[PDB]
Amino acid sequence: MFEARLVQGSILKKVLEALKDLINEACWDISSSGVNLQSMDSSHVSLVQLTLRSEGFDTYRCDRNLAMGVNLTSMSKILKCAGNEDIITLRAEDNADTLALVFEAPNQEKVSDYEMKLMDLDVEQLGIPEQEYSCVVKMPSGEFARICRDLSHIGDAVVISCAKDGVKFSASGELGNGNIKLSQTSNVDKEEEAVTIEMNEPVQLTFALRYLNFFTKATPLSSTVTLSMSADVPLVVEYKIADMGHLKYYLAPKIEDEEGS
Amino acid sequence: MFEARLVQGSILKKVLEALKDLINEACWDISSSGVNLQSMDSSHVSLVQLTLRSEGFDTYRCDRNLAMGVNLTSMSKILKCAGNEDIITLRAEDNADTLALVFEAPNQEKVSDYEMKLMDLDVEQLGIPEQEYSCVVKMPSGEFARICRDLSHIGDAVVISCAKDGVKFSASGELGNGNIKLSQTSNVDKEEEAVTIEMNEPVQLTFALRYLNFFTKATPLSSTVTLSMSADVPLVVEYKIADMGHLKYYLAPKIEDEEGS
Amino acid sequence: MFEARLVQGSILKKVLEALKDLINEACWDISSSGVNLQSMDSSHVSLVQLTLRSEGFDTYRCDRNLAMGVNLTSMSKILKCAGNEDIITLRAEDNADTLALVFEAPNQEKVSDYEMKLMDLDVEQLGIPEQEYSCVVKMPSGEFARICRDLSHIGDAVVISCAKDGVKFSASGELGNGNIKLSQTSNVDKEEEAVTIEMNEPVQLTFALRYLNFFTKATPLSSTVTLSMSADVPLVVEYKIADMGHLKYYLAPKIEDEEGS
Amino acid sequence: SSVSALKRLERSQWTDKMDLRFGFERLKEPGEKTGWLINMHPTEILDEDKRLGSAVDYYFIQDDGSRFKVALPYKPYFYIATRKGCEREVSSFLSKKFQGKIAKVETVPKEDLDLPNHLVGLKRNYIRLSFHTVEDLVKVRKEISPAVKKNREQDHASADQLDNIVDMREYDVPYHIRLSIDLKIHVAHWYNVRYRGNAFPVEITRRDDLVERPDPVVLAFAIATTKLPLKFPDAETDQIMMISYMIDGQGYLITNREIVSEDIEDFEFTPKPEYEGPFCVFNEPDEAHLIQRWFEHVQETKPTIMVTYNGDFFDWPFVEARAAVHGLSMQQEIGFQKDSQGEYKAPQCIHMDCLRWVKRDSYLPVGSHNLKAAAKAKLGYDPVELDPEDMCRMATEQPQTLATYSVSDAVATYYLYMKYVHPFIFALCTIIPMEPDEVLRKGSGTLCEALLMVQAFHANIIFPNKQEQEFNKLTDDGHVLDSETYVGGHVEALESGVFRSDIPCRFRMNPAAFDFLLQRVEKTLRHALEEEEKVPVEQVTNFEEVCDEIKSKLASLKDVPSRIECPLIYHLDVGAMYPNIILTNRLQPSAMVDEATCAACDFNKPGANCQRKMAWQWRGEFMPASRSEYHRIQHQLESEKFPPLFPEGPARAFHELSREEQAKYEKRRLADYCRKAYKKIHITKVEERLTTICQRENSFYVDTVRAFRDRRYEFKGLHKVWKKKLSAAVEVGDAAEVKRCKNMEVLYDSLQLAHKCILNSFYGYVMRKGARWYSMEMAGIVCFTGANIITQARELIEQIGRPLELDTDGIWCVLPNSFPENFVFKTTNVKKPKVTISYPGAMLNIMVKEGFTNDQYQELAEPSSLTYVTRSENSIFFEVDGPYLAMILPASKEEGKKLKKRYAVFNEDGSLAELKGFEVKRRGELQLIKIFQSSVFEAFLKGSTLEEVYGSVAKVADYWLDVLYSKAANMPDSELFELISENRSMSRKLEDYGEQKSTSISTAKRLAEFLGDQMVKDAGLSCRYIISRKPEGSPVTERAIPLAIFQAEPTVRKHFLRKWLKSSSLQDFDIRAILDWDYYIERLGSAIQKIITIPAALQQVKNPVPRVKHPDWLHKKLLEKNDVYKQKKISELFTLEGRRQVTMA
DNA sequence: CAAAGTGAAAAATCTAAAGCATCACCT
DNA sequence: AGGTGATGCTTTAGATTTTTCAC
Ligand code: SF4
Repeated sequence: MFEARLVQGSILKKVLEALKDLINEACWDISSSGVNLQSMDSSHVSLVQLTLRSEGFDTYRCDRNLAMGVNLTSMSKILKCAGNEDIITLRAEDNADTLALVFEAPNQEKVSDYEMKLMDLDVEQLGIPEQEYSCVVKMPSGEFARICRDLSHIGDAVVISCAKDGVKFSASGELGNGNIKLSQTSNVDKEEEAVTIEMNEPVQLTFALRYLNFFTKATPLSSTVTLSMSADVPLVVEYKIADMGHLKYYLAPKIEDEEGS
Repeated sequence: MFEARLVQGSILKKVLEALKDLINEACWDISSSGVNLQSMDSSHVSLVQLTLRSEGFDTYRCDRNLAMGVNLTSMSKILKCAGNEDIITLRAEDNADTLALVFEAPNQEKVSDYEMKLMDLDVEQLGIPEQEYSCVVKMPSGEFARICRDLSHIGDAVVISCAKDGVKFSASGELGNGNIKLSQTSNVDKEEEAVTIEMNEPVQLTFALRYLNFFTKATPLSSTVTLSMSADVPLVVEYKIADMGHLKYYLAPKIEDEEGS
Repeated sequence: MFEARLVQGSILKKVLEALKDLINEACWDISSSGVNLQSMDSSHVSLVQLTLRSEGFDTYRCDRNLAMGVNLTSMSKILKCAGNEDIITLRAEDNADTLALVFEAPNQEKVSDYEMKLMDLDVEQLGIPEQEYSCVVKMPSGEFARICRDLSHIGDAVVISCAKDGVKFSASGELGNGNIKLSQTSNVDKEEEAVTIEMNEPVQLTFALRYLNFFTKATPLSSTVTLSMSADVPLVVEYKIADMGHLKYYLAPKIEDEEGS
Repeated sequence: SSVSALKRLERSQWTDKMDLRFGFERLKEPGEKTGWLINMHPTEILDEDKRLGSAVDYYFIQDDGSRFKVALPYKPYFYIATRKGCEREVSSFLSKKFQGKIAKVETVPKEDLDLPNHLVGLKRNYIRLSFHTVEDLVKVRKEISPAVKKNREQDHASADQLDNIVDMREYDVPYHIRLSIDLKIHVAHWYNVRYRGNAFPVEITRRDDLVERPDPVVLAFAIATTKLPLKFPDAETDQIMMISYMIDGQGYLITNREIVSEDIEDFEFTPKPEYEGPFCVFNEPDEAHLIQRWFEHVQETKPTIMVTYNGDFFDWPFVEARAAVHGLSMQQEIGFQKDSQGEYKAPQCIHMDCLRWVKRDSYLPVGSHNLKAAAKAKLGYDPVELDPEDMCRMATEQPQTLATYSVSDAVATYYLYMKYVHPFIFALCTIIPMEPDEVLRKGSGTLCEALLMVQAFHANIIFPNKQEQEFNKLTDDGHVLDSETYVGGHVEALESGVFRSDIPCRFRMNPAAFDFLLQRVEKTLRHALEEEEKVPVEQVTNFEEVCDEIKSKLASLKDVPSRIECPLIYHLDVGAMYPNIILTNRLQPSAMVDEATCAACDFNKPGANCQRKMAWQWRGEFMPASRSEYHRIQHQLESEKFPPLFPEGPARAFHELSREEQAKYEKRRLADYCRKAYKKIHITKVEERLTTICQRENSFYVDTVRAFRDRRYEFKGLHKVWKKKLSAAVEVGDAAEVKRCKNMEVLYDSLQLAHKCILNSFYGYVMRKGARWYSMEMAGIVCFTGANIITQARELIEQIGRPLELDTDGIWCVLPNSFPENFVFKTTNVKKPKVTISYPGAMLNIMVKEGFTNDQYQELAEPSSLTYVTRSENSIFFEVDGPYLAMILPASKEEGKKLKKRYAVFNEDGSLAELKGFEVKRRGELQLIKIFQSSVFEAFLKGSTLEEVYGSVAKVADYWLDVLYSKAANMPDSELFELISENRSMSRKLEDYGEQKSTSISTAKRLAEFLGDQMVKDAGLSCRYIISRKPEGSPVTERAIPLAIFQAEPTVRKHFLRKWLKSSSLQDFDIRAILDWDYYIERLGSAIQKIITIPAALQQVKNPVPRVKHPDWLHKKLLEKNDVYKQKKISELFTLEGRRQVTMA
């Protein structure tokens, strides 16, 4: 009876499509409060999170909590069936050895039911470090993805830096080096294109880039991103999903040798 | 002294490209009824049928009952040279060495001719059994082709049923099972989108999913698709290309071998 | 030092995307008038002559006419960050050690800086002969690239047959042969799709297709390209944009193999 | 000049006093003495005319051991041919320019082989320049080589007689060989020698009847060397322990006691009834006392044979370094000097090494070439071993271990040499006139070359010039060729998996083929009798009985063709199939004739009983460049200059460059031009060409190998006869008769093993450049004939069994149980009372003679009348080795293609008969995969049902994969180190390759960061490394962590691994935690899939083990064949209309 | 100045040739 | 909300090159 009704079709299939190259197996605690994602990555260097609570759903029936597991590539290939306009529902049972998925067309004649033989998992869960975040970059994630993929062609790693003058996205490569600068929006009337960085302290820290590119594969679900960060903490590249839920990606800092020779 | 010109060059483009991945050497024949294609796969499974009306051509000058067996890969490569909205004519002779195709555009300037060399082979020809088939559906073309494309990876074997409820296609593999269910349409005026069924006896059969996948590339040939089948009977899916002619297709089903009891 | 900056970010972006694969190394010999890009091609047959004048810029300041040069691959990699109307800005010094590439947004928010290690070359200055051309055609770009791609998969040696009416291309392929017909256009309103021909003498030259496919990568430069040639001389392809300059494409004619006689 | 003359003279005198120090007296008194040669060597001895006279020396002994020698001088020479009418003046000018070098100039015509009007009776006339010394020969050949090179250059392009000379020859083959064939001297045989004054040359005659021969003095010294851990073992660092050595059955030992703790006494090593070696202990207080005591012991020995394996890389530089530390002069003491190519030739002694025969010419497994493995192969019992890492402390704790080890190793070395290698040296001294060291070192292809010289001078034909490789090969369209070869080894395995003969399998036969056998059963048996043993049917008594038995058994197979019955693993082997086919068709290298030159012969009658329509296919791997663009690029090259190869020289121009760098320029420029121009630089096509062959030439290769095969058969027959005589004399027990009969049987065994080696050497001569008779069709046409034979077998057994492997000269196969395999025919003939006949070989022989009876066999019966008697011969004899118990066939990873030439077999007792082609016999690379191969080959033989056999193989695989999946925590790390020690050699320096990326170059870079550039200063480094996993987003070639980092102390070692790892967070650095399983897991997975998983999946076994996955192409077909929803043919559901064929428009 | 290699494995890495998911007009 | 093609983002099969074995 682990029921969930929801109007949209593109968002769930694309957020599960967002994990196609970073997670092959995860955990889905189907609870009365909702469903949640939390795991190591494949290389165990990052944290992923997707939150999806009950009041987003149209109807959402779930008496107990069950943490199921499925190959992401498998159901991702399965979830390329119905259109983006399709209205989706998923349920499970007490002996939910297989998932029970229905795609129903908007004109209500083309209805498809799907099942997947599942498998269990045992991956340790850790608490997310919750604290005050010094810098946040509330800038449209399409441009962020474009620029990070563009510098990925020349650079291999990135240097994040949000100081009092602005944000510096430095990236040294074997062929050449480059840096990205952005300041506050002042003449933009719309706030969806605006960037608003609350300012607490200047920072110079190093992170990975290809994992950041993998995180920026998931832009078209949101107009903008919050890049929440502090000193010597993993980055919080948060995408707003919808009123349905949200998601968090945590990329670990690169520990460069600060000591001299 | 054979001439055959048709205004809708695009429909010829798509019909000649959508016969690729099952046959390399077609059996094209020219007669008083028009030009007709009947070709069977190299892996001794399935048959395709194409017919064209004599009046389907704007001019159709059939001087003799000539059949030509020519290759198909280079035929489609020289075919795709044509633009989308360009008029096509086909020329052949009572005695020659090379098929002649001339491509002409509506701006009467982008005009091209081609010379395709003729080859010789010996091929088998199979009879067409016509009998009362159990069920005939009138399915939209894009929806059925979308079903063929999406159900392609749930497995490699699809079972298909017909009932008073409608038509159902169920396929499964090592990963899971998926079935699509279609009801009947009465509340829509556009019969191309609408689906209508007939029935004589219960149908519970199965067919090669992979060959239907490689065949289903003929989606926009007809705006709808009609099918016809029975038990241990040829699958007759057919794509009526207006008054030009129609495409048809024949498939080898699966039969359940008896076991000991 | 050297400084220049222009608002149209698309122009040099597509220029570099055109010149990126055909030539690996070229010399950037800036002068008071501007820079001239001629490159001793690795093919050693298809010569290129690019001219660049200074009136098109918004700023143009330099101290010494350096005869410097860099690889086009790295230039393409660093201007792949550029978009369409982003303001392109470049800085340099009197010595050749590290360039500065600055991209400035049209909405005055996005900025960037990029740095590249330079290199020192030794290329003898090739001559650029100027003459009268017996046949010139102002060819619209799109369908010329279309017919290049048309005969690309079909043949490996295109003949040119420029006549009083127009120009004819034919070939001898393994699958067959064909021809495309060209003529003057008189009644067309849009001159970018109009084609006009200068003639003094019909010129027959056989040419490699996909080399011209490398040259036709400059299609977004303009809707219409200038194609000129004469007898017993390498052909010249002329691309023209704004009042920027001109690109000359000097491709030697491969003669018929005379060993058979 | 004169300084060089006196240098050569004093070198000669030094070598002479050195030689007479060790016996081998200067025989200068008149008289005739019996003689038995052992070795040869060139030298210089002053003549009667004051000239520095080059010579050679022959070393003879007798039954008593009379060690003497005789000097043989002869004028060095070579032949030159010019154009017609340019020989007299050439002789005159060569006489008047080479005075002081040429003794005399003589015109010696020699018979050409590659010439139009082939052997019509025309003999080309050469000029022969008799020189004085080989050094004058070297300087004259260096003076003439670019002259004749430019002469043939204008000959290709199109006065002085220096231009008229257009050939130099026998320049690669040195003076030893042509003097050896000039005087017909065949080595190591009983010869009569007579000296009759210095005015006359010493005369040597072959004595033929005395096949009895003595044993020369042997030395088998057994080395041992303490090596410090993490160091190359060398004489400068450490010190010797002892030495033990064997002489003709009686051995000794000399032991240095300064590091040896205890004195020692006499040992005996008799593991076999016919094996016995007694010793004696000499103990030396000093290492100097060691080396001297050994050296005066070999002084009194008068030594001729001194053999230990791999001497020329680990013993003789070792011992001379030992003498150099103590200042002892080796050249005066013995004379052991470094060769020009890295050996130590002995001018008074003979030093062999079995690694030049056990690894190459023993046709044993390559990776089992070690002496323990050689003993376990031939003696059958492996001696005691030691680990060189820890044998220094092993020596210091107890010396008796090394004493017993060394004496056992030495006596086993003597037994291996005596039972096999003295047969080899006698074998190759039979007719090949070579000294044994270059017999072992130089290849069997060069041995065939030597036979070609031998029978060529018996033919008195000229030696063809050894050709040079020419680049820019142009086809009919003048099209640039990249690399040329044949259609290749037609090697295919149809099925794969386990095949044990006792474990039953499935057969599905055809009774029609059985009836097809039935009408010709009697013809098969008759052809078997009169053509194998040349025995007529009328002598056979019970022909009808075995005929009826064959009918009964073949009908008992025929009645039910589809059965489950025990397999009969029979190998359709045809050894020496190549020269058999050359015998059938009389295939000569210059009878290789095109039709335009076949018409140049005089035998082109319409009754074409001399032209064989032989067909073959030519593989073409070629550059897409045309003639025209080649002309443009060559004109662009010659238009301007080039960077100078000369350091700071003039500008480099095309017209005076040499050939190879111009070829490099051409291949680079055309390569990248077509890489950007034509999408491919290597295009593969297999054309067809037709070219006949002539038949009426001297046929020296053909009739030579025919004589050799007849000698093979009669030597084997006398081998059985005299081994039966030897056994009967063993039950008799008379000492003289048994000892001469062992002499005779080792003689015959020597000859047959010799000619087995040479038949294994015939085919390989032609695909190697710089030979006499390089071919492009000979091996091609013979492998096409063999391809036709093995294909016809593949359809034939495809009717009557299952063909396992189609391997060139042998077809592994399987038969049903009741198949006729071998029958004994009792006869009334006294000489052969019973004749044993193998049926399947007989029926294949009648098949191949029905298809392949060459009726063009024409022999020169009367050379005076040029009579060519045409006849028909059969020789295509096959054989089947003893029924094999087991047969394993591995497959490959990819779709539809399996392994080639890789398999293994087992005898009825399960002995390691044959195993080849695997990494387990490949040196270097990874060793843990080699040891799983060894374990699974041991575990193959158990079981009686194939399911349980696969289960046992699965159990041993589960063991050795749970070894590594448990991370080996409860087991030590040293054997783990040697298992994961991946070593890749530096063929060049680190800075030579530079921008090239590989795991070896990355390892060298890590060494450069670790210990500076001194560790990577040169090439040849044994760079040991492993693979790391913690680094992420990095190529597999990168992070090639070396094992050399482990010498660093833990702070510096850790700091370097942080530097290479780019991660300073880690604090514990165990070697198990720095591994990268992914390369190890993929290596073991590829190995397991090749060895067990894929063939068992092909053999309808559901899995080998659930711990391995499969490529999914086979997964689809297995899961569809495990369900009843099969595929359906059109015809049963769909009616037909008829077959229609399209015509031309 | 010297030197008996070349097909076959096998992988690393470098490619191009497609397969297929979004957009430049238009009621 | 679909119809013509661009335009790019994966994917997969060759291509190429270097040691390193067997024959
Ligand atoms: S095959 Fe006959 S005709 Fe031809 S070259 Fe040989 S002997 Fe002469």
